[PDB]
Amino acid sequence: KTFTEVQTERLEQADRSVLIKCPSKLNEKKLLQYLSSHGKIDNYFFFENRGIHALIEFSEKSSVASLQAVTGIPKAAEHHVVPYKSRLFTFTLKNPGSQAAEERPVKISPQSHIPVNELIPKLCHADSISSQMYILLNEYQLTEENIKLRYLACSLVRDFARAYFPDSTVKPFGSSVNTFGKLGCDVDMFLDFHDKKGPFEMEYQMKRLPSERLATQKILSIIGDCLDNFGPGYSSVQKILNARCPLVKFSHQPTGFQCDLSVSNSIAIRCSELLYIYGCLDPRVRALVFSLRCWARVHGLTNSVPGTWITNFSLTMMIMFFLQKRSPPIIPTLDQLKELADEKDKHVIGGYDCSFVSDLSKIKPTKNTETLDELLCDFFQYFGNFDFRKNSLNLRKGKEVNKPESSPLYIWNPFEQDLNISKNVNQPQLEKFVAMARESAWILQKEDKTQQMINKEPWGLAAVLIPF
Amino acid sequence: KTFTEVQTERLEQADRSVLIKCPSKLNEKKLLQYLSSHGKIDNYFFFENRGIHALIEFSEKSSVASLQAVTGIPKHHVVPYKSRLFTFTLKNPGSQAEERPVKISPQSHIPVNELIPKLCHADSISSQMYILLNEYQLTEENIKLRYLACSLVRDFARAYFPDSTVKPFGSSVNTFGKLGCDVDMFLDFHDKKGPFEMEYQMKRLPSERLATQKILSIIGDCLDNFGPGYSSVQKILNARCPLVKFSHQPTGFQCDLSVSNSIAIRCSELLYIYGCLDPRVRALVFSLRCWARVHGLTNSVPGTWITNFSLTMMIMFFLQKRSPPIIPTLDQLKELADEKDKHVIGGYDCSFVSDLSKIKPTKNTETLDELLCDFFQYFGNFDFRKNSLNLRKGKEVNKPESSPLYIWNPFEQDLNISKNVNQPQLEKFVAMARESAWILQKEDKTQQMINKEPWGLAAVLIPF
Ligand SMILES: O=c1ccn([C@@H]2O[C@H](COP(=O)(O)OP(=O)(O)OP(=O)(O)O)[C@@H](O)[C@H]2O)c(=O)[nH]1
Ligand SMILES: O=c1ccn([C@@H]2O[C@H](COP(=O)(O)OP(=O)(O)OP(=O)(O)O)[C@@H](O)[C@H]2O)c(=O)[nH]1
Ligand SMILES: [Mg+2]
Ligand SMILES: [Mg+2]
Repeated sequence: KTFTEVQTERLEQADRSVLIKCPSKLNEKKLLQYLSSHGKIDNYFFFENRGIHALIEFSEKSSVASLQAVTGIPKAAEHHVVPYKSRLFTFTLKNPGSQAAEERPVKISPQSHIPVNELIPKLCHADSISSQMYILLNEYQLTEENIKLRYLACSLVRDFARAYFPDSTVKPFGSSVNTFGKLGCDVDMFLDFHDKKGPFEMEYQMKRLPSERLATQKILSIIGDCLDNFGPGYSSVQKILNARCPLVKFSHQPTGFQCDLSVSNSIAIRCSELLYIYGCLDPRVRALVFSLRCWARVHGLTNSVPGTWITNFSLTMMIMFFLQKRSPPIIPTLDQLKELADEKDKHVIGGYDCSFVSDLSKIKPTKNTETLDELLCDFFQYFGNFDFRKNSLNLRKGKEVNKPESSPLYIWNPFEQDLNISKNVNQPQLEKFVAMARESAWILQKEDKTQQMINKEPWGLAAVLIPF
Repeated sequence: KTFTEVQTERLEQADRSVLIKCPSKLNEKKLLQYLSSHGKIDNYFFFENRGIHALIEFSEKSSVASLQAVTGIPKHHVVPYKSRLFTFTLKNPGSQAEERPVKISPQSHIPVNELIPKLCHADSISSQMYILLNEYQLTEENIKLRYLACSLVRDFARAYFPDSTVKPFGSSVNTFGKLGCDVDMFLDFHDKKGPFEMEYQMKRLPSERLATQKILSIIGDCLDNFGPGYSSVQKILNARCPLVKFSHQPTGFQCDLSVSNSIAIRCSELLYIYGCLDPRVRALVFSLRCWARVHGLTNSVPGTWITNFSLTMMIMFFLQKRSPPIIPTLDQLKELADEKDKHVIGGYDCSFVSDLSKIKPTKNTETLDELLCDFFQYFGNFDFRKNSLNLRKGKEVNKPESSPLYIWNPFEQDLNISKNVNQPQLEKFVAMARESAWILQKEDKTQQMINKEPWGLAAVLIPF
């Protein structure tokens, strides 16, 4: 199960999946027994989002065609609609009178996490700090159902682009696939659209595309407008084509996701695969990232809108660096992963060698056994006393090194020669992070966990996940 | 055959047709013998438009697939939309010449100044009008090219809208088209045991109009940026009938794309019938169109000018009023209809016969000589301030409203098709018609021929 194998398997599954707006009065078996007539169904689930929807995953892609064959355009408004046919259906009854089977309630797969205030109680009633972080992890991480929904969303966007770029794919990256995603996070999408004889050389006549950026802007502008007007479920479609990386933001109502669509950047795909590996190598890695993300949000260190704030990605890279520096390391360095690679795993982008192992079995398991109790406090202790003015984080080496340039917080981009991934960060925001980390370390170091439990007060992870 | 039967036959032929940009050095037999390997070829011809192109029409649609199978994408590259526009180059350009010249089917008419000589050398006026008709009317080749253009836009629209069809209307199919006229295209939308009624989830836009505007806006942009051969794409979505204008470079056609309007399809079929009923009808329209252009009565850009369509409707009215009529009234055609020909649109009954055989042939035998002069005589002395043209009744009637020139729209309750026309332009038309009548009535045709001067139709197709 390499990252790339998973992507391909997840996309092929989304390829043969549909969404169905269910009627208020729903008989599960009737619906499935009926749908089974178009072909076998591998998976399905239901979820709540302005009424009940169902994701159905067929075994054959031919089943989707078969279902579409018997699907019609709304009769009452056959002239007041844009007749774009997708895989978003609505299932009403021929004879509403002839409902003829018992009505069971249906199971709702949740697509959002419980809010922070509900979580704090669950954390206090835990036993140790280690358990607290696993509760939080369990409460926040992506479920199987949610993952399928994210891949489906990509597949629906792909179908628009394939109109004129048949070979195109739309693939998710970032949180949605790097194992560090939490429920409610955006779906980041990459559009990837570049993928006998005779006495004549016969060629199709085809319109030539502009220069990369200009092509990107036009392709995304048109896809943006299609989502807007061919819909049906897309709203709040914001074009941000003048950004460094041209972008389209939108909301997808059937699934409920906030989505960001841009043209493929092969570097960002490697970062996502890298984090996947680190995520898959040890469960403490994930448990630690989820807790420290939440911590950063709680104290206002991270924001949703860009600026001088530390970004979740940068913060995630610090956590990886920190884990590279343990005795013994919990995860390997990127150079260690490069040297475990072969010719099959060779990727070279923009000159620089972005190669590393894809098979996890070839990585030797860590000997480290530090508990999350120690690791959380040490994270705060470590970066609370890290000399940021003099040192930078190199994830290739796994070492503190001299800064290539005067910048408050320098984190070496592992896939681009001299690039600081946290270049946005100013001195004030860095100092506020350091102060928060120091306070967090102090609280954990000098608290009575038993006496706080007895008093029904916050303790451990819960004590650091509330304002100071 | 009926107008609808023809459309279907013409579209099916376009369905299994391709365009090929030929190489400069062209061997006809090699190309066809090769292409024949993919299947039998019913028709083909060549034409000039920034180099030589060829329309090839296969007998089987499978031949197009077979040809596409052996076709490649050209070696910031290209939008990989595969259509039926090909480029055949030579593998080895050097070891060729191969050099035998090819026949070019013309896609534009000879200009007015070249035509005047041909008209003077004719015998009668009747022949003049048939020369002009022959020189200007659409050829078979051109028709096929127009239907092909629609078929490609259909293929382009079917990317997002699989069920779509695109069909030409107006000049291109009503029999009154002349070479070089635009291709008007209509985009149309036409295509168990289970207990559920299953329907697509789609946004309900308030009006047909808003849907139309959005569909055409997106298709317009696609043609602009992804469409092969399409350029000069103008969006005119705020017009009465939302519209996208564009130029198609392989064929050379100026095209106008809009959403199907069932009224405009009926007008096209109506004019088809009148065109098919008698050759004098066409001969008369083509000459009077050209006459109107020559004296600046019609313009390409809209305004207060009389439009070719309005002018065509006057000519139809005039022919309804002959003794005996050359063509029937629309009410006569309605009453020859049956349940099969029943069309009711927007409340109003737009029904009429589609089978031409059920119309009794005209007994009229007036020559074009008489008919041309009479047209000018009739409308030269028509009282436009008091009367209006009703093509349903075939009668002069009182005007529903104060408008210089009122021509009743035959398919819509109180609508004047020539409402744009002001008093000055109407008066200039009347004056020109009167002068034209005077010239034809009081000229010596023999003495003008002897003197090598303009006479008859030629005398009225030059400025006064
Ligand atoms: O400086 C950067 C920032 C971001 N990226 C790449 O762009 C991706 C998108 O940036 P995000 O910050 O959205 O990543 P994310 O989805 O993992 O985090 P959250 O939304 O949960 O906050 C990141 O996952 C990273 O791979 C860079 O390569 N360099
Ligand atoms: O008042 C009008 C005007 C136009 N129409 C409808 O719009 C169609 C296209 O409008 P055009 O005026 O372009 O007709 P055309 O293409 O046959 O004429 P040329 O461009 O060759 O001069 C016409 O064929 C008619 O059916 C109306 O129904 N009513
Ligand atoms: Mg994001
Ligand atoms: Mg036209």
